[PDB]
Amino acid sequence: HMPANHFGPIPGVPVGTMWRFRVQVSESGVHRPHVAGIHGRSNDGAYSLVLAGGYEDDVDNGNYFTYTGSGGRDGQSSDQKLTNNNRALALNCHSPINEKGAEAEDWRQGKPVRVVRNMKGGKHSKYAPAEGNRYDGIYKVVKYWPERGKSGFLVWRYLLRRDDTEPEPWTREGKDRTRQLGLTMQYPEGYLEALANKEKS
DNA sequence: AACTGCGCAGTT
DNA sequence: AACTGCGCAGTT
Repeated sequence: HMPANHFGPIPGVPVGTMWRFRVQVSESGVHRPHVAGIHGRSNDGAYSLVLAGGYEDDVDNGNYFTYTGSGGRDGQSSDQKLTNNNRALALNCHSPINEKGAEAEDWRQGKPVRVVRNMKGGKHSKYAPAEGNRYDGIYKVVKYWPERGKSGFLVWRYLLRRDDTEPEPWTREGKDRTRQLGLTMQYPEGYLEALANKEKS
Protein backbone atom coordinates (compact mmCIF):
# COMPACT_ATOMS: atom_id res chain seq x y z
CA HIS A 1 0.00 0.00 0.00
CA MET A 2 1.33 3.46 0.93
CA PRO A 3 3.57 4.07 4.00
CA ALA A 4 2.23 6.70 6.43
CA ASN A 5 5.44 8.69 6.66
CA HIS A 6 5.38 8.99 2.88
CA PHE A 7 6.05 12.53 1.66
CA GLY A 8 4.94 13.63 -1.78
CA PRO A 9 2.13 12.62 -4.19
CA ILE A 10 0.00 9.53 -3.87
CA PRO A 11 0.27 7.29 -6.96
CA GLY A 12 -3.16 6.88 -8.53
CA VAL A 13 -4.60 10.14 -7.23
CA PRO A 14 -4.26 13.08 -9.68
CA VAL A 15 -4.84 16.72 -8.71
CA GLY A 16 -8.43 17.80 -9.22
CA THR A 17 -9.83 14.62 -7.69
CA MET A 18 -12.88 15.18 -5.44
CA TRP A 19 -14.21 13.03 -2.60
CA ARG A 20 -17.43 14.13 -0.90
CA PHE A 21 -16.25 13.32 2.67
CA ARG A 22 -13.08 13.48 4.77
CA VAL A 23 -13.28 9.76 5.51
CA GLN A 24 -12.88 9.23 1.75
CA VAL A 25 -9.84 11.52 1.70
CA SER A 26 -8.21 9.44 4.45
CA GLU A 27 -9.24 6.18 2.81
CA SER A 28 -7.44 7.46 -0.30
CA GLY A 29 -4.27 8.05 1.67
CA VAL A 30 -4.02 11.70 0.70
CA HIS A 31 -4.75 12.98 4.25
CA ARG A 32 -5.15 10.20 6.84
CA PRO A 33 -6.57 12.26 9.74
CA HIS A 34 -10.34 11.77 9.66
CA VAL A 35 -10.98 15.18 11.27
CA ALA A 36 -7.67 17.02 11.96
CA GLY A 37 -6.46 19.55 9.41
CA ILE A 38 -2.80 18.49 9.27
CA HIS A 39 -0.89 15.20 9.28
CA GLY A 40 2.71 14.79 10.44
CA ARG A 41 5.24 13.86 13.12
CA SER A 42 7.21 16.32 15.29
CA ASN A 43 10.39 14.53 14.26
CA ASP A 44 9.64 14.16 10.54
CA GLY A 45 7.50 16.88 9.02
CA ALA A 46 4.01 17.44 7.66
CA TYR A 47 2.65 15.09 4.99
CA SER A 48 -0.66 16.78 4.27
CA LEU A 49 -3.13 19.41 5.31
CA VAL A 50 -6.68 20.39 4.49
CA LEU A 51 -8.24 23.85 4.36
CA ALA A 52 -11.38 24.61 6.42
CA GLY A 53 -11.62 28.18 7.73
CA GLY A 54 -10.53 28.95 11.28
CA TYR A 55 -8.33 32.05 11.52
CA GLU A 56 -9.70 35.14 9.75
CA ASP A 57 -6.22 36.24 8.68
CA ASP A 58 -5.63 33.03 6.69
CA VAL A 59 -5.63 34.31 3.13
CA ASP A 60 -6.04 31.76 0.36
CA ASN A 61 -4.68 33.16 -2.89
CA GLY A 62 -4.75 29.90 -4.78
CA ASN A 63 -1.09 29.31 -5.67
CA TYR A 64 -0.09 30.30 -2.16
CA PHE A 65 -1.84 30.81 1.16
CA THR A 66 -1.03 31.21 4.82
CA TYR A 67 -1.85 28.75 7.56
CA THR A 68 -2.21 28.89 11.33
CA GLY A 69 -0.91 26.39 13.85
CA SER A 70 -2.87 24.62 16.57
CA GLY A 71 -2.81 24.35 20.35
CA GLY A 72 -3.05 27.06 22.99
CA ARG A 73 -5.50 25.50 25.45
CA ASP A 74 -6.48 21.84 26.11
CA GLY A 75 -10.79 29.68 23.49
CA GLN A 76 -7.19 30.93 23.62
CA SER A 77 -5.34 30.48 26.93
CA SER A 78 -1.64 29.94 26.13
CA ASP A 79 0.37 31.12 23.12
CA GLN A 80 1.05 28.18 20.79
CA LYS A 81 4.29 26.19 21.03
CA LEU A 82 6.60 24.83 18.34
CA THR A 83 5.74 21.23 19.11
CA ASN A 84 3.70 18.52 17.40
CA ASN A 85 2.15 19.50 14.07
CA ASN A 86 3.21 23.13 14.52
CA ARG A 87 6.78 21.88 14.62
CA ALA A 88 6.12 19.23 11.97
CA LEU A 89 4.94 21.79 9.45
CA ALA A 90 8.06 23.80 10.35
CA LEU A 91 10.27 20.97 9.11
CA ASN A 92 8.84 20.99 5.61
CA CYS A 93 10.44 24.41 5.28
CA HIS A 94 14.06 24.05 4.13
CA SER A 95 15.98 25.98 6.78
CA PRO A 96 17.35 25.05 10.17
CA ILE A 97 14.31 25.03 12.48
CA ASN A 98 14.24 28.07 14.79
CA GLU A 99 12.13 29.30 17.73
CA LYS A 100 11.71 32.86 16.39
CA GLY A 101 10.61 31.62 12.99
CA ALA A 102 12.44 31.11 9.70
CA GLU A 103 12.34 31.72 5.94
CA ALA A 104 13.82 29.26 3.44
CA GLU A 105 16.62 30.69 1.32
CA ASP A 106 15.27 28.31 -1.32
CA TRP A 107 11.77 27.14 -0.50
CA ARG A 108 11.58 24.76 -3.46
CA GLN A 109 13.88 22.23 -1.77
CA GLY A 110 11.61 21.87 1.27
CA LYS A 111 9.56 18.72 1.88
CA PRO A 112 6.35 18.53 -0.17
CA VAL A 113 2.93 18.97 1.45
CA ARG A 114 -0.26 17.52 -0.10
CA VAL A 115 -2.99 20.14 0.10
CA VAL A 116 -6.69 19.38 0.03
CA ARG A 117 -9.33 22.09 0.04
CA ASN A 118 -12.60 21.57 1.89
CA MET A 119 -15.72 23.38 0.84
CA LYS A 120 -16.13 24.77 4.37
CA GLY A 121 -13.52 27.31 3.27
CA GLY A 122 -15.90 28.71 0.68
CA LYS A 123 -16.96 31.74 2.71
CA HIS A 124 -13.34 32.91 2.93
CA SER A 125 -11.55 31.47 -0.14
CA LYS A 126 -12.84 31.94 -3.70
CA TYR A 127 -10.91 28.77 -4.56
CA ALA A 128 -12.59 26.31 -2.22
CA PRO A 129 -14.86 23.89 -4.13
CA ALA A 130 -18.66 24.16 -4.00
CA GLU A 131 -18.97 20.95 -1.98
CA GLY A 132 -16.76 18.17 -0.68
CA ASN A 133 -12.99 18.07 -0.91
CA ARG A 134 -10.63 18.58 -3.85
CA TYR A 135 -6.94 17.70 -4.10
CA ASP A 136 -4.91 20.65 -5.40
CA GLY A 137 -1.35 19.32 -5.59
CA ILE A 138 1.92 19.99 -3.78
CA TYR A 139 2.70 23.06 -1.69
CA LYS A 140 6.00 23.73 0.07
CA VAL A 141 6.59 25.81 3.19
CA VAL A 142 8.28 29.08 2.25
CA LYS A 143 8.37 30.64 5.71
CA TYR A 144 6.83 30.52 9.14
CA TRP A 145 6.73 33.04 11.98
CA PRO A 146 4.93 33.94 15.16
CA GLU A 147 2.31 36.69 15.50
CA ARG A 148 0.33 37.94 18.51
CA GLY A 149 -3.43 37.78 18.07
CA LYS A 150 -6.08 40.06 19.55
CA SER A 151 -5.66 37.60 22.40
CA GLY A 152 -2.10 38.77 23.01
CA PHE A 153 -0.94 35.16 22.58
CA LEU A 154 1.60 34.14 19.96
CA VAL A 155 0.35 31.93 17.13
CA TRP A 156 2.34 30.14 14.43
CA ARG A 157 1.74 31.37 10.89
CA TYR A 158 3.09 29.67 7.75
CA LEU A 159 3.13 30.58 4.05
CA LEU A 160 2.72 27.87 1.44
CA ARG A 161 3.57 28.39 -2.23
CA ARG A 162 2.32 25.75 -4.69
CA ASP A 163 4.92 23.67 -6.54
CA ASP A 164 3.30 20.75 -8.33
CA THR A 165 3.64 20.17 -12.08
CA GLU A 166 -0.03 19.39 -12.73
CA PRO A 167 -2.09 22.65 -13.25
CA GLU A 168 -4.42 24.13 -10.62
CA PRO A 169 -7.84 22.47 -11.10
CA TRP A 170 -9.47 25.91 -10.99
CA THR A 171 -7.65 27.15 -14.09
CA ARG A 172 -8.35 26.55 -17.78
CA GLU A 173 -5.63 23.90 -18.20
CA GLY A 174 -6.76 22.49 -14.87
CA LYS A 175 -10.41 22.11 -15.80
CA ASP A 176 -9.12 20.48 -18.99
CA ARG A 177 -6.90 17.78 -17.45
CA THR A 178 -9.95 17.04 -15.34
CA ARG A 179 -12.27 16.40 -18.29
CA GLN A 180 -9.58 14.41 -20.13
CA LEU A 181 -9.09 12.31 -17.00
CA GLY A 182 -12.82 12.28 -16.33
CA LEU A 183 -12.72 13.17 -12.63
CA THR A 184 -16.08 13.35 -10.79
CA MET A 185 -17.42 13.90 -7.27
CA GLN A 186 -17.20 10.65 -5.31
CA TYR A 187 -19.75 9.46 -2.80
CA PRO A 188 -19.37 6.57 -0.36
CA GLU A 189 -21.18 3.37 -1.33
CA GLY A 190 -24.71 3.40 0.08
CA TYR A 191 -24.51 7.12 0.85
CA LEU A 192 -26.82 8.45 -1.87
CA GLU A 193 -29.71 6.13 -0.89
CA ALA A 194 -29.13 6.75 2.80
CA LEU A 195 -29.39 10.44 1.86
CA ALA A 196 -32.49 9.60 -0.18
CA ASN A 197 -34.23 7.77 2.67
CA LYS A 198 -33.63 10.81 4.86
CA GLU A 199 -35.59 13.29 2.69
CA LYS A 200 -38.51 10.86 2.33
CA SER A 201 -39.19 10.42 6.05
C1' DA B 1 20.31 6.17 42.53
C1' DA B 2 17.10 4.07 38.84
C1' DC B 3 13.25 0.26 37.04
C1' DT B 4 8.70 0.68 36.59
C1' DG B 5 3.78 1.14 36.91
C1' DC B 6 -0.87 3.81 37.71
C1' DG B 7 -2.09 8.37 36.06
C1' DC B 8 -3.16 13.42 34.60
C1' DA B 9 -3.04 15.75 30.32
C1' DG B 10 -2.31 18.21 25.82
C1' DT B 11 -2.82 17.12 20.78
C1' DT B 12 -5.48 15.01 16.91
C1' DA C 1 -10.66 7.09 23.50
C1' DA C 2 -5.74 6.36 21.74
C1' DC C 3 -0.99 7.22 22.31
C1' DT C 4 2.84 9.94 24.32
C1' DG C 5 5.89 12.20 27.47
C1' DC C 6 7.06 11.43 32.24
C1' DG C 7 5.69 13.99 36.76
C1' DC C 8 5.69 11.72 41.14
C1' DA C 9 5.74 7.12 43.24
C1' DG C 10 6.47 3.06 45.26
C1' DT C 11 9.71 -0.76 44.10
C1' DT C 12 14.56 -2.48 43.10
